[PDB]
Amino acid sequence: VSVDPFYEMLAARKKRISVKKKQEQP
Repeated sequence: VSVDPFYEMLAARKKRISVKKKQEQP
């Protein structure tokens, strides 16, 4: 549960989530 906010706040942490987030759906 402590890792959720970590990778959430950290940009360098977001591995597959970072690129996925940039993928804005229609």
